[PDB]
Amino acid sequence: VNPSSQLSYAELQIYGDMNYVDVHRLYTYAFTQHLMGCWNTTNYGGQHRMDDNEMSRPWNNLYPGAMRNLTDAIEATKDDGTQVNVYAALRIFRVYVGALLTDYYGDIPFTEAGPKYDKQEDLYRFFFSELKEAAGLFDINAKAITSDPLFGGNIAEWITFANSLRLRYAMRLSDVLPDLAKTEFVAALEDGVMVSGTDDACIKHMNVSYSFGQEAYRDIRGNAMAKYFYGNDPANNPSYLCQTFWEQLYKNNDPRTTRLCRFYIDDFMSISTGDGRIDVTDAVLATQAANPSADVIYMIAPGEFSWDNWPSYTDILGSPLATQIAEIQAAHPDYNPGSNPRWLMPKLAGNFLRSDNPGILMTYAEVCFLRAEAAVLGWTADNAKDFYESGIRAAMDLLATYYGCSVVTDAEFAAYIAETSVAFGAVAEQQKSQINTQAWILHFHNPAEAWANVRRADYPKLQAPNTKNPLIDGADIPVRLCYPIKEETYSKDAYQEAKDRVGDYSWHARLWWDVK
Ligand SMILES: [Cl-]
Repeated sequence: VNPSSQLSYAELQIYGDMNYVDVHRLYTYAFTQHLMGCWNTTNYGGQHRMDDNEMSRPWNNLYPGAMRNLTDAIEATKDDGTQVNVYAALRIFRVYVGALLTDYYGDIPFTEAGPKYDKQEDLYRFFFSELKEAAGLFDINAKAITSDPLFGGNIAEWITFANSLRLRYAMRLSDVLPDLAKTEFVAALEDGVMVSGTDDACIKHMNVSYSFGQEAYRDIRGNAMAKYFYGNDPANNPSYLCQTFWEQLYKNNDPRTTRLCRFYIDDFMSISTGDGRIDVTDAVLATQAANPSADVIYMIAPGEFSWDNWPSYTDILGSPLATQIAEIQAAHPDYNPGSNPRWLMPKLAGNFLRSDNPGILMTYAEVCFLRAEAAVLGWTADNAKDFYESGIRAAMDLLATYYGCSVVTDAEFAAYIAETSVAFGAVAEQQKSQINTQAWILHFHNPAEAWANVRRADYPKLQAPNTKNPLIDGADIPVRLCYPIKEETYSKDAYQEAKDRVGDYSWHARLWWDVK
């Protein structure tokens, strides 16, 4: 098999594999409190409900998929001087996937993957030296990378990516190994990290038809995360925003509010096409703003289903919403806006439901936020405020560049950074809060990083669900995924050792880099 094709498979799996990405709908996005209300999200992550099969999704898909493909291709190219470019890229991507896996599970098989679990500390130490080494192996006098949805075989961009991952991993270790973290951070900057959006690491995905048939599960060409956001039952189980994320945007007059979020009446949509959704966003926002003490917009708290805070439509005389609802009722005489008024709860915008949405691995926006925080920590002479503002500007540019959202204007941006909550503070602790809150908005698109970074930074400060719905496996938001149960009866010693190193093993037991 062509080594570049194995690289491509591994790349496309990250957002392309239905069997993998459902972990984000069920758990990750609940834990990060970006999404809530969809049965699948609330029932699992929203109720702190352990399910072996669901928690094992990364393990059971990334190992026999990406990790196996990369390790096989590495074995095939390791002694071939003509193939050093694909060799180097494969080694870098193996680190990327390895880091995902340890950030889910902690100690993991890695060295002997495709035999004890490697310690998370040893893995992170290895990532730095491995990324340095691999980046130095690229050579103009060797064969091209012939298949590569990440960088199209652009060697310079691969080097920049490896350097930038080191920057991420350094900030991850900022609490647990401060001295090493600083050293590695400074080294990464010296080698050269992403300097603009041109250097973004985003997987190109293909426009494919929505399908949830058995054959679709084998296909990784399209963005499966976006497909799951749309759902196999769009008209009754869409992606509702969690209150936490909605309020961060809306209460701060974030210009991204109407880019990321919409209000849709979905009764008349085509399930197969996604056409025919009625967008009432502008009328809903205008009506709430004109009538602040009226109950217009309804929200879904962490741990709630969409039907827990059952809304009520109360027609407001002369309002833009009354006018639009009247237009809908003219076109659909039997339509009753009060019958299923969950359309008054914000949903993910259509821009984020497209199969050709990118698979975001790492962005220049994030590099800005990393450099801002490192300045706040005293690690560098970088201007924290400058990098903070550059990060926000880049995060807003991202929505227009990759998702076809309306460009956030200079006027809109200036108004946003003048907001009291957003304007960079003078106290380092607030500054850290601001940087990581902005990162959390950015990382909506990149759920694994959203969860890793919120666990590390502890900003935003997320409150565990407090609702009438029972929490099944503990009160606090989980801080890891459990090992597959089958590892007990397959890697008895390795599995048992890993749990023993933790102490009181559960999904409430912090990972090594997650310091209380
Ligand atoms: Cl389903």
